[PDB]
Amino acid sequence: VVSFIGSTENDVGPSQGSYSSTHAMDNLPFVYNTGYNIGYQNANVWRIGGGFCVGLDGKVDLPVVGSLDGQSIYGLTEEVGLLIWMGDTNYSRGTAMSGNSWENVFSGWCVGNYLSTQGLSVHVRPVILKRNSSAQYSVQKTSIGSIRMRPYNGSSAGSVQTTVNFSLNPFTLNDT
Ligand SMILES: CC(=O)N[C@H]1[C@H](O[C@H]2[C@@H](O)[C@H](O)[C@@H](CO)O[C@H]2O)O[C@H](CO)[C@@H](O)[C@@H]1O
Ligand code: NI
Repeated sequence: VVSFIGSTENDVGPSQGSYSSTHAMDNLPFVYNTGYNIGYQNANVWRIGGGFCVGLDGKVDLPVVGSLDGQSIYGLTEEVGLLIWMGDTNYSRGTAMSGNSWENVFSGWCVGNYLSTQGLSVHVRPVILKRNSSAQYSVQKTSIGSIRMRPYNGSSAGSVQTTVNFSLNPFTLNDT
């Protein structure tokens, strides 16, 4: 079966992270490719065992202000939005998020007759929407959304906690 073993509120990105870019923000919107640097990752959010089957759904609560290659650009301020990925523990397995409804972000797996864990990951990349004369862009603490576990194939959470939340740590972007 399954148990919750992670934290309910989770911060994405390092407190007061500084993200600079040498590319020219020539055409907007401009994506800051900060890789997986602005993220949260935890291999052990639920413990599971004995044929248990679980995937992950994700939801972004930020307003959609556009899209980039079919993925929603979620707005933070008039100047800065975000591309968002949520999914299984590995950052590389992140699912690009669109819209504001619950979306399947990890197809899932079944644990055999052993005990193991289900984890998750969230990462984002800043997007320059509107220019700033200072060439510096600031964002304060902000709620992003949530991820929940999805028991399937008979399995069920029961009264176990299903959902965790994510907050963006404030950061500053330097247009270098
Ligand atoms: C890696 C970890 O600590 N937990 C993973 C989990 O991994 C399992 C199993 O799937 C994997 O085959 C073996 C290594 O060969 O390790 C076990 O512990 O896999 C799930 C789904 O990918 C992750 O959510 C979890 O973080
Ligand atoms: Ni380039």
